[PDB]
Formats: sequence, C-alpha cells, structure tokens
Amino acid sequence: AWDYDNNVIRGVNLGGWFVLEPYMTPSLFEPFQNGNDQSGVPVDEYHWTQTLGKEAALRILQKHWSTWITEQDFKQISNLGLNFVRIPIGYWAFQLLDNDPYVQGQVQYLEKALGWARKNNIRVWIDLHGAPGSQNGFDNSGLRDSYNFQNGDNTQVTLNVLNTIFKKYGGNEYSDVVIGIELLNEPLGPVLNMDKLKQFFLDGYNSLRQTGSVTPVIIHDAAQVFGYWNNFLTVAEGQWNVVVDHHHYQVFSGGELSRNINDHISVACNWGWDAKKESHWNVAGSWSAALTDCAKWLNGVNRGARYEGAYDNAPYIGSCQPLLDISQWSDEHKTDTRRYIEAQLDAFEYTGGWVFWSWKTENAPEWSFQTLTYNGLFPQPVTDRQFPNQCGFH
Ligand SMILES: OC[C@H]1O[C@@H](O[C@@H]2[C@@H](O)[C@H](O[C@@H]3[C@@H](O)[C@H](O)O[C@H](CO)[C@H]3O)O[C@H](CO)[C@H]2O)[C@H](O)[C@@H](O)[C@@H]1O
Ligand SMILES: OC[C@H]1O[C@@H](O[C@@H]2[C@@H](O)[C@H](O)O[C@H](CO)[C@H]2O)[C@H](O)[C@@H](O)[C@@H]1O
Ligand SMILES: [Ca+2]
Repeated sequence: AWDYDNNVIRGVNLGGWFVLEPYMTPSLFEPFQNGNDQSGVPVDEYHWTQTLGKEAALRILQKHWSTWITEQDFKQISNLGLNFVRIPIGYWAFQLLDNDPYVQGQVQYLEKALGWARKNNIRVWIDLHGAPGSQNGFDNSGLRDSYNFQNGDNTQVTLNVLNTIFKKYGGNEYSDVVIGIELLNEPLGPVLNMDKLKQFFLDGYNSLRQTGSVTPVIIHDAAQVFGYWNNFLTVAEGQWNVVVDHHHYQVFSGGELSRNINDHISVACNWGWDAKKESHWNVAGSWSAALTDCAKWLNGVNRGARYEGAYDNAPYIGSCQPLLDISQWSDEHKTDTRRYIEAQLDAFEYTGGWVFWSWKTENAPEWSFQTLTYNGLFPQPVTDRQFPNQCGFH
C-alpha cells in the first residue's frame, strides 16, 4: 500500500492524542498548579489519571480524544500535501496492568482515525508509544523516570499487546491504510539490555509474520548510532519488510543547543548522508523545528529549559520567554527556523522521508506543523525552498 523504494513519506505525528504530553496539552496539567508552585502537577499520564481517579479521567479524556484530532485534521493534512500519519498509542489502550490508573477508550478513536485516513488517502503507522514499566522514562511513555520495561513480566505484556495490535491492524481489514506497525517508540538503548531488546524485536517481527501479516515492521533505532541495525532483521535471514525509524533533534543537551545555525544545518545534512548508508529502509519518524528546548515542560513538568541555563547544568544561551510565541520571534529566529526545517526535509527525503513531531500543540509553535505552516516557516507546499540545496546531496 506503500512503495518504500520509490516513494517518500511526508507525514505528521498525531502526538498528544492517545498519550498525554504536558508540553503539548499544558491546559490539561495547569489546573494542578498552585500559583507558581508546580510541585503538585502530575508529571505524566499515569499520575494524571491516578490523581483524577477513573471517572474524571475518562470524562476529561473523552472530551480530549473526541476534539484533539478529528476528520477535519485528516482533511487539512491531506490538503497540505502530506501522505502519512504516525499514530502513537499506549499499551494501556489495550491492556491494563493490575492497579494501573489509566482509562481505555482510545481504540474507538484509533479505529475512527484509520477510516479517516482511508477517506483521505493517508497511510499510517500504528506506534506502540509506551510499554508497561516504561522503556525510556520519558513522560511520553506514560510513566516518567521509570525504566522497567525489561523488568518482571513487562516485556511479555508488551508482546501480548503487540499481538493484539497485529491481529486487529496488521491483517487484511487495514492493508490499504496501515503501512507499518512500530513495535516500540524510543526504547532507551543506553539503559537497557540490548540483547534482550533485540530478542523482543525479533519476537514481535516473528509474531506479526506468523499471523499472516505482510505489514512492514518498524523498528525504532533505540538511540543507537547510524548503521547499528544493519545486520539485524535482514533479507539474508529471510526477515523482510523491515523499516528503521530514526528520531532526530538538536535540543536535548547543552552541546547540541550551543551550535550556531550553520552547524545545526551541517548536523541535519549529515543525518541524511548517514541514513543513506544504512542497509534497511528508514524514515525520520520524529523530528521538529525546535532549535531550543524552551517549550514549557518540554523536558517534563516542573523542569526548566537548558536553553536558558535552567536544566541539566547547561550554560545559558538565551531567554525562553521571547521564543514562547512565534509572534515575538526575531527575524533571525524565523530565518534560522526556515533554514533548519528545509535542511531536515532534504536530509530525510534523501531516504524514506519524514514524520514531523507533531501535527499540533496548544501553544508550542516549534512542535506544531500547523502553526509553523500558518507562519510561513514550514514550506507549503512542502517542496518549496527559500534555502535550496543546503546539503548538496547526490
Ligand atoms: O518531550 C518531548 C519530546 O521528547 C522526544 O524524545 C526525546 C529524546 O529523543 C531525547 O534523546 C536525546 C537526543 O535527542 C540527543 O541527540 O542526545 C541525548 C543524549 O545525550 C538524548 O537524551 O531525550 C529526550 C529526553 O532528554 C526526549 O524527550 C520525543 O521524540 C518527542 O516525540 C517528544 O514529544
Ligand atoms: O533495502 C532494504 C529493504 O529491502 C527490502 O527488500 C526488497 C527491496 O530491496 C526491493 O527493492 O523491493 C522488495 C519489494 O517490496 C523488498 O522486499 C526488505 O524487504 C526491507 O526489509 C529492507 O529494509
Ligand atoms: Ca544553537
């Protein structure tokens, strides 16, 4: 339903929908602030549903699920020249651990989205974004600061949830819409046992194919160096329709933020060169326009920004307040942003294409394809270049 050789993914994440991310929907978390004191604000969806209790969590999430993304979104996405969406969902949509605080109901909207994608000629990856015990300790796994996906029975539970996704979404009913099932969003390889992560990926690949599914398996790169996965899940071993998902940002350390704009573009170009050398099909499944980590709570609730020397002992570069609203941005920041977005587009189009993080946010413009487009900073059409050939690809 997709040509990974010939065609290029031009997509957005439907992030912040089935897995809450404080920086994406701060209004859902702000009511727990006591003036300027953020110490009472739930740091993730696990804590947010636990604090609210099941009734209120379901009331509030139903209102969110039903309005955050609708068919009109899919129409706009198509209108803008995009051909693809990546849809994060948490394991808890399918299975609760004993005593999980999460509420369910997301599958109804996932299924409405797959129909809206069909209606609008949009293809989809289903992405298991959060595993039990957390695979990365990010708030976007559902459970911040926990790293227990390989603890206890959590890997087996993650496999069982995958089997459910494989049966529901990897078969004939959606073979015109679903062009990938992603086994696990950003397992944080540096803190995990990679041998056990590889076995988990091989188990997921084998279970999906054993269902009769021909759907591509999307393996996230687990933060490994380019090429690390080249000899895993290979044609030589009869393991086929496998795509590696790489994520790329330059904002989550002091060193990467410190780069001048030319060096940020050189790094973006080099992602393209390096991805070209890889042996599997590969797509930049998450990236953004961000040159700063200024967005409120991007690093988590009750954490500041490295960009203004307020997190992680990073040195101060600049103040975040003027970068919060795209109408306060300097002409220099607007120009840096357009340059950066075009360079990443060119790099990611050099292999399988790209899936911007994310379609929309409440008020974080570096992370909103809609806001950036409406402000002329994301190319529209997406092939438009004000800064052509920054990378010199051949
Ligand atoms: O929280 C918002 C945003 O988080 C994104 O995930 C990032 C991780 O990708 C990131 O990984 C870092 C790298 O970007 C960088 O190059 O190297 C350092 C190591 O020195 C990495 O830590 O880690 C941060 C936490 O620091 C995560 O938030 C998601 O992809 C995005 O979808 C999410 O909305
Ligand atoms: O190039 C790596 C990808 O190769 C795929 O094998 C085949 C392609 O090389 C070929 O050109 O097209 C056929 C038809 O779809 C592919 O099977 C693997 O299947 C992929 O897993 C791999 O990433
Ligand atoms: Ca910089």
